[PDB]
Formats: sequence, structure tokens, C-alpha cells
Amino acid sequence: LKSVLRELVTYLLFLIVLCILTYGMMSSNVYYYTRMMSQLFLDTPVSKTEKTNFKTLSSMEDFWKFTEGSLLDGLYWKL
Amino acid sequence: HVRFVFPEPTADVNYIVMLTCAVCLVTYMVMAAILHKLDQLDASRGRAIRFKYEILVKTGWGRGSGTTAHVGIMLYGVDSRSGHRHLDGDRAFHRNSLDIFRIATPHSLGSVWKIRVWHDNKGLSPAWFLQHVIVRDLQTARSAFFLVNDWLSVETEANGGLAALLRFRRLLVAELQRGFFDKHIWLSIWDRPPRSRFTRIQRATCCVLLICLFLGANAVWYGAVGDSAYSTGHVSRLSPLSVDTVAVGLVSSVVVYPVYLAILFLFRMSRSLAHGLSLLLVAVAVAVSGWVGASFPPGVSVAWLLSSSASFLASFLGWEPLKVLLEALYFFLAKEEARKVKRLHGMLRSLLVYMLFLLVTLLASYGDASCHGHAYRLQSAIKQELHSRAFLAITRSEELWPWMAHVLLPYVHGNQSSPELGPPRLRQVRLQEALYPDPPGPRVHTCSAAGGFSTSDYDVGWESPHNGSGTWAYSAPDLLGAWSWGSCAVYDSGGYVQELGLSLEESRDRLRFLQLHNWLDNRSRAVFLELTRYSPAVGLHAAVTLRLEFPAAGRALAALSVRPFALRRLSAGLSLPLLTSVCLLLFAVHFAVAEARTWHREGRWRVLRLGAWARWLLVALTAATALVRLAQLGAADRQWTRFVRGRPRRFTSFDQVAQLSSAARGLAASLLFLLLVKAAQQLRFVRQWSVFGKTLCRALPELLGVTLGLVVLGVAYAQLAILLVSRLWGALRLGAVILRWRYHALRGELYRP
Amino acid sequence: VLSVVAIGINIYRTSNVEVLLQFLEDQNTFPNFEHLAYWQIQFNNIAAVTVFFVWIKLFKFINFNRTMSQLSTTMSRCAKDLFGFAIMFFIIFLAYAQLAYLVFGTQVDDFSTFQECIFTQFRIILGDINFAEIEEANRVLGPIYFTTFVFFMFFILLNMFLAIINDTYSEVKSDLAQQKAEME
Amino acid sequence: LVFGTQVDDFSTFQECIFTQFRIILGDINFAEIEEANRVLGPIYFTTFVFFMFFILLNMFLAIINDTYSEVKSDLAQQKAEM
Amino acid sequence: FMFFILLNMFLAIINDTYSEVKSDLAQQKAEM
Amino acid sequence: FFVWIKLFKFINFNRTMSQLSTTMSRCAKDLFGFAIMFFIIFLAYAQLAY
Repeated sequence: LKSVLRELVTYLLFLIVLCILTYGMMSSNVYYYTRMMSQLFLDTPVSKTEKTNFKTLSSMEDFWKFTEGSLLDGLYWKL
Repeated sequence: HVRFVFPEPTADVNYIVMLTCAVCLVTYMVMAAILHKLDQLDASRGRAIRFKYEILVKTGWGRGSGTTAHVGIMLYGVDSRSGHRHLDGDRAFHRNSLDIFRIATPHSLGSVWKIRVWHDNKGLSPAWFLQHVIVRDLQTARSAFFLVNDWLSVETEANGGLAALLRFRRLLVAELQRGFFDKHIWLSIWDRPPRSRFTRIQRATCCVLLICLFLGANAVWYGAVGDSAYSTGHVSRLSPLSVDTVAVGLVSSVVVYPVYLAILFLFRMSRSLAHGLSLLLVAVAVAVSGWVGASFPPGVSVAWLLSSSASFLASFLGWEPLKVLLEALYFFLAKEEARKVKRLHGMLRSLLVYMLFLLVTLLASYGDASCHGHAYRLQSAIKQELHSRAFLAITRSEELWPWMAHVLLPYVHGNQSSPELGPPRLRQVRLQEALYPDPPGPRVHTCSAAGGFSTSDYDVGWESPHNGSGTWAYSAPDLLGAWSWGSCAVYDSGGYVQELGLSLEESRDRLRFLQLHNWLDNRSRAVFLELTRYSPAVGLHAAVTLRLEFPAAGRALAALSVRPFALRRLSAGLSLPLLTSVCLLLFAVHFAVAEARTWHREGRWRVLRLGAWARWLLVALTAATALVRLAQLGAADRQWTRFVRGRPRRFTSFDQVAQLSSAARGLAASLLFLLLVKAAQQLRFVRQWSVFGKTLCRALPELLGVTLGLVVLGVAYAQLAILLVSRLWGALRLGAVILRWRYHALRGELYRP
Repeated sequence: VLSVVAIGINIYRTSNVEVLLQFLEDQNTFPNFEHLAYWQIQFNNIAAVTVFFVWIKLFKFINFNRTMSQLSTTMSRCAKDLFGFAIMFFIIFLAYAQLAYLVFGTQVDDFSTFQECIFTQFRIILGDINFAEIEEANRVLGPIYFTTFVFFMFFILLNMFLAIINDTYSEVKSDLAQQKAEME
Repeated sequence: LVFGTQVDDFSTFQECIFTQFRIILGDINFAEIEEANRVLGPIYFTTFVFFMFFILLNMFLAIINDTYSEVKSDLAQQKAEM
Repeated sequence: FMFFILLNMFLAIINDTYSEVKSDLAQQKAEM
Repeated sequence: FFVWIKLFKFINFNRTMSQLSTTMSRCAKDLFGFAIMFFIIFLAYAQLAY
């Protein structure tokens, strides 16, 4: 019953390799980038005189106003 | 008539008086249960039935002694005093019989000359001089066989060594050794002789009567009779002056003594009516103490405790021995019951030790619990006056100045403002400003832009040429005071200070000077707003502090705290914290010595068992609690003495006292938790209640293994949950199946065999 | 006793309505109806408790068959063990409550009084209190207190009631069936 | 009877029954129950929680656990001893 | 019907299996 | 997740962990049989609520 320790050490080596390999897939800027893009759009209101954003669209003219004002504002700052 | 009055002056309820009378009753109840359990065994032992030998001692003194008679032996000595024997056997003192007796007498006499033998002539005078039974040594070797072989009148005694020849030396010495630890009611519950009609259970009733009557009679004088001398508050020294406390105790004891005398005289020589009167007297004394103690200034409760303690020592060391001396001048299962009695006596001693320790702990923790509801309201009021919601939302935008000028200054210098206990202050620690740390994807809380703090004496601006010294100097930490576990790191009491006080119409000038002449920028690691509160209505201080951290050079981190504490000083006399610290230190020393005795009486290799670790943890907590309280008491006096000198000019930073005053309260409350847990597991001494601890102890490895399995299965599920896009024990009770099997097993193991 | 007290309160309260008559004489005064409100509150409390206990009294009559008799026997046979264990459980409960009161009781407002500590610890059992205040109060002792309390009163001490109850039910059913089989 | 005019969860009898069903799940306020009646308000909550979670909900489990084991042993004995 | 009747059927199975397994293991190990 | 689950094989051969693993493996058939019954009623309630 010595192969049990061999299997144990091999599995621990595998687990330590895999834990590092999966911690390398938890970058900070993969989630924060999405969270900041989903707020740059979808939260900024229409150009002016309205408070409704994309998340709370209510009519067709609201969609047209979002396309004109807010979409053409967040895409281009002043790639 | 002006002496005794009903004060009812203040509604400030006092807990020292009720916590002392609430322990002396639980102690009495538990000890009464133990003594009743001991009585049940003792009565049977006495109604049923070694300093000698157990050889075949059939007596061949002579014939002509035919009578059914019984003899008795008094083998007195060093703490041993045996009784007479029974009359049982085959012949049972038949016609021309012998004499031999080897009874299971646990009284192990010493190697001294104290013995008497009484022979009763049940019938005609015998012509056989029944000398004695021979015995040399079987178990302890404390026997001497030298008989007289005489024959006196019916029911006559004979005394040797190991009619009326002497009266004042023999008839008296027989009572200073028999009644000295029987008439002394304090050490009487342990050494009651058998076949006595005092039952050892109404002795405890008289003892608790003494304790409660002492407490009541002292509480009457402290609180009711306060005009005969004019002492309570004016000249009453907390410390014993040999006339202020002990005299009151002695007088109270002598005054109350001839009620206990009547109750005992009704108990003894009564072969009850006093068993109800004693309880009535205890109840009324406790009620009187509780009704009068609600008006004690905090410096008089310690005097009352010392007086009551003194009283007890008087009724223990000179009033009971006087009584007993006056009375003298006026006149196979055996080895199991022995173990039972030996264990019960140890239980009785441990109960009193634990109950004294518990009382000391309770007075140490809840001694001033009336100032615990005021602290919460005080800190809440301080926080709501300072608008403690805008400050916590302050980010770095050069915007703490409007907050300081809007809410702080009117609070400090208002007409209807706080006493404020001096002027506030600002601090500054820093060096080498951050080089604009990276904005994108900021660190959550690990913003620790490594650097270093300055120390040189700079001048107004940021240059210190030939202007001398440095003006905007760096006050070196004062040491042993404060640290502020800030988010960034661990700050201290050093830095650059600004007065910012002295008649607000002037403080605006300082504020604008700090704003305009380039003070708070370009290093900016701390500001450390800090002031102090004092509320005379309840008598609490408060160490208000506020700090701003600048870890990313453009964003701020706000943290405030208010810590209401009571200012207790070592120079304020023998205050209650000092008493409960010097008693806790003695208790810790006693426990440590007891542990060392076991360490050296069993030897090494006692590690890896819970007893030693538990004892050392208890000693560590006790010794830490007492020491931390003493440190707080010392620091509070040091800071006050420093503050008095230069009252309107210094700051004195009372935060270090507030930290110790909370550490000492958090330590003395965890020790009491351990004491209250230790009482829960003592329910095992009841017959059918001993299985809960056993089933919770045997079923621990299985529960720990289940917990390990759930931890593994939970970390795996957590790792799946993350990365994918971004209970099993509580509800379906699966611990009720591991404990139940053990409960059933250990319960069947207690009834079937 | 409770019914007599309620009847006495009702007779005493409704027999002194002199305040209403005095107000109805001159209606520019201040109508003093505070004592009546206080006594109405007290009467409501007494009546509610009396009704609850009267409804509890109904168990005295539901023993009409065997399936109810065994349940009543089981409930009245494990009371001796549950009372014995509840003493230990509540000693530990109060030991936790006093510690929480002395440590967190200055600056939480959930442990501000002993009663509040007891009710907060009951609400933790329901999974209703979540650690948000004990952290900011003490970032080091709050987690320790919460973790230790949850472990020693969910995983260990709260499942010892179920073991006692289950074993008592099993033993009662077993010996009742044994007696029925042997005698009858 | 005690909270029937102040708490909005005990406004009607049906509301009382549904609130008491929701208390078992662990969905309470207790900030209005206590201030509605300082005495007899906490008593109701504490005694209800004790007599329901500790004693009364632990009997259905006992009944079912006993009956399942009895049935299992009965069927196993009937099949094996045939 | 899902907290009093159907979540007590899970621990029932688990308890029965645990009891029989422990009894078999005890009569096996402690006997030999 | 499966790699982490495979860890049980290396801690199942313990003195007190080998009476819970066998317990949870001897009743797997009964647990599946109970789960089917539970899910049928759960889905019936879900459809009624829908």
C-alpha cells in the first residue's frame, strides 16, 4: 500500500498546478472593464431634459433620442 | 430620632449591594443540596456502624463474667475522634464470653496518649477483669497495648495513655478537643460527629443567617444612621483606617450576635420552629439591604464590603472560640463510602472557592453597569451633532475645509456648546508624495504606495533655509500612547500640530492661513482631527477622533470613532477597580501555584491534555485582566496630571486611556463567559443529566469530519460559481442523526448495566 | 385568576367616566382621557392572555383514540429531558448574551440592552440578522463572535433537542407496541 | 388581539396566520412588533420561536424517521425470511 | 407539504442507513 | 470543479470519515428515488403557480 502516497503526491502536484492556472484566469480588469463599459452606456441619460437611460427605455422616440444623443456621446469622447 | 430616616434620595440603583446578596443565596442553595446528599449517607452510616490491628483478639481474661453487655472506645487524638462500638456477633456476650472488636472506623488516631475505654456491667458484677483487646499494627501502626485489667462499678470508664483524682485538668481538656471544631459553627459542616441531632444541614442555615444579618446590619448603618458622627461622604476613607471600617464591623457583629444565639439555642437541645424564622430573617435582611443600598455613593460601597468582610473575620477569629471556651468552662462498602465522603468534601471546598471567584469577577465587570446606557446615547449624540454621514463620504477634492468651517467650528465655539476639555488639534505624517499612482483598475483596499514619513523641521511653506530651527517642527511621538490602526498602516502620536482654537473669531484666520499658504498638499498622508468631550451630567468623557487617508493621491478614506470612557485614577483612593484588580491578582497567583503543585507532583509528560491548557488559559486571562485594569488606572492619572499643568494650552490626547478602558472591559467580560460556561457542565452531577456532556463529547469527531467535508464541497462550489459567469446541513438536520445514535447508546449503557 | 382580574379591571374602568361628563358640560376645556386609555391597554393585554390560555386548555380533551394517546404520552414523557437540557442551553445562551452586551453594547444599537441582546440572538437563529454592524464596531471580535455562536448553536447545541425528541418517540412507540402484543 | 390595530401584518386574522407562516421561513421585521407593545410583544416572539422551532417542528421529523425505519425493517424481514 | 413532510424524508433515509451501517461495522470489527 | 471533487478519494480512508462515505454511498439509490418524487411535486406546484 505504497502507491497510495504516490497517487497523493501526484494529485497534490496537479492540484497546485491547477490552482495557479485558474488564479491566472481571474484578472482584475476583465470584470472591471465590463462593469465600466456597462455604466458608460446604459446608465448615462439622454442628452438633456430627460432622466431615462437605456435601461429604462419606454417609447420609440426615446430610442431615437438615445441613438442621437447618448450613443454618439459615449462612443466619441471630447478606438 | 433624626438618625434613622427613609432617604430615597436618588433613583441611581446600586448593583454592588444586590450582586453580593445574590451569590450568598445561590451558594447556600447548592451547598444545602450537597449537604443533604451527604446527610442521607451519614445517617445510614451512623445508624449502621486504622489506629489498631485486626488479629484474632478473643479475650481470655477470666470466667464468671456472664452478661450481655456492650463496651465503648474513645480513641481521640490529632483530628480523630471515634465513637463506641455495637453489640453484635455469634456469642453476643454470652455466659463466660470473650471480647474482640475490629470495626471499620475511619478515625485514624495519632501516636499520642489520648484514649478511654468504657465498660458497662449489664447485670451482676463480673469476677473476670476484662483488661482489653490486643492490637499492635495492621494499617497505620498507631496502637499501644498496655491494659490495666481492673473492674470498677457498673458503666465505668478507664483512661490510660497511648474516682475523682483530678477535675479541672481532665474534665476540661476533654471538651477543648471535642467541641472546638463542633461548637465552632464555621468549621462545623465538615467535622460533625455522627449520632448527633444537629444534622449538618441546619448548620448551613445558621451560617447563611449570620452572613445575611451581617450584610443587613452594615447596610443599615451605611445609609440610614448617617448623622450620629457625620462620616459617610465627609471623612469616610475608602481604605481601612482601623477606626472607620473595622470598628463598625465589630460593633455590628456584637449587636447581631444575640439573635443567632437564640436561633441556635432553639435548634440545639431540641429533642423545626426555627427553620422558618431563620428564612424569614434572611429574607427581611436581604430586603432591607436592597432597599437601603439604592443610594450609596460609589466610594461607600467599597467601605461597606470591607466592613462586612471585617465582621465575618470577627465572627470567625474571636467570637466563636470565645463561645466554645465559655461553654467548656461552664461544663467492603466502607472503602466506597470513604471515597464518596472524600469527594464530597472536595466538592464543598471547590464550591466556595468558585463562588468567591465568581463574585469578584461580577464586581469587576458589572461594578459600574449604570454607566453603560449613558455611553451609547452619548456617542450617538456626538455622532449626530458632527453630521457623521458627510465626513465618511469625503473624497480628496480639497474639500475637507468647508466641512471643517461649517459644522466643526460652531460646535467647538458655540454658546450652548460642549465643555470640550481643551482645544482641538490636527496632525500630519508624510514624506515624498506619490507619483500619481495608476488610475485604471484601482486596487480594492491594498493601496499601499510604499514610502516614508518625514522628520526634519521645515518652515512655513516648504523650505527651511537660514530662518533657524524650523517652526513647522515635528512633534516626536510622546510614546506609550495611541497608534490608530489606519487602512494604510499604523500611525503614531508624532507629526505636525496646529492649535486651531482660541476664540473662533480668531480661528478663521488660522483656517485661511492653513488654506492659503500651501500646508495640506503634495505629500498629504494624514490629517488626524481629534478633540475630547466631557458630560458632567452622567460623568463620562469621550475621545472623538477623525482621520483622512490619502493612499492614491486624489481620493480620501475617512474614519471616525467616539469612545466614551470613565476617568478613574489610582490617586482617587481604594476605588472598586483597584480592589477587584488586587483580588484577581491573588486568585491568579493561587491558581498558578496550584497548577505548579500538580506539575511537580505528577511530573512531566502532562502536556497534550486539556486540563493543563485550560488552567493556563484561565491564569493568563486573570493575570491579563488585572494588569490591563491597573495600566488603565495609571495612565488615566498620568494624563490628567499632565493636562492640569497648562490647562488652556495643551491637548493631552486622551485616546490612549480610552483604548485601555475598552480592552479592560472586553477582557473582564470574556473571563466571566468562561466562568458561566464552567457552571453549565456541572449539571452532570445530577443522575440522569450526565449524558448530555458525554454525547456532545463522543460525537465531536464525526461532526468535525462532516464539517471538513462540507468545507471542501463548499470551496469547490465557490470556485465553480466564480469564473462561470462572474443549507445542506441546517435545513435537513443531519446532525440530529449523529448525536441521536450516541445518545441512545450512552443512555442504554446507563440503565441496562 | 386572570378572568377575575380582567373582570375587576373592566368594572373599575367603566365605572368612572366622570371625565367624559365633565367635558360634555363645558366643551372649551382639555378632555383628560389618558387614564381610560391606559386601562384599556391593560384590559386588552389581560384578555388576550386569558384567551390564549383558554385555547391551550383544549388539549385536556383530545385523547379519544390510541393515535392521540401515544402522542400525548410522548410529549409528556420527554419534558423531563428537555427541561434538563434547556437549563444548560440557556446558561450558554445567557453567557453569550452578556458578552455581546459588554463588548458590542456601546456602539451597535442592536446589543444596546440585555433584552436587545437576547432578541438579536433569537433572530440570528432564524437567519434574520446579518453581520454588517458588528464588523464596523469591531473588525476582529465581531467575526469571531458570529462564527463561534453560529457553530456552537446550530451545528451542535440546536440538534440535541431533535435527538432527545426522536429517541423518546421511538422508545415510547416500541414499548407501547410490545406491551400491546404481550398483554393483548 | 395584541397587535391588531398597529402592525399592518396582524391587521386581520388571515394576515396573522400568513405572518406566522412567514416567521418560520425567517421573514420578520420585529422593529414594529417591539414598538407596538414593549411588554407582551417580545414575549410572544420569543415563546413562539422556542415552542415552534425547538419542540413542535422536531416531531414531524421524528414520526417520519421512525415510520420509514419500521417499514424498511418489515419489508427486509418479510423478503429475506421467505 | 415541502418543509414538514418532504424535507424530513431525506434525513430519515440518511439516519436509517447510518444506523444500520454503524451497527454492521460494530458487530464486524468488535467481534473479530 | 471535478478536479476539486476528486479530492474525496484521498480523505475517505480515515477512521471517522469512512462511516459517513459508506453511509452516503449505500443510500444513493434511495436518495435518487426520493429526489424523483420531490421533483414531480415541485414541478406540479410550479405549473399551478404559473
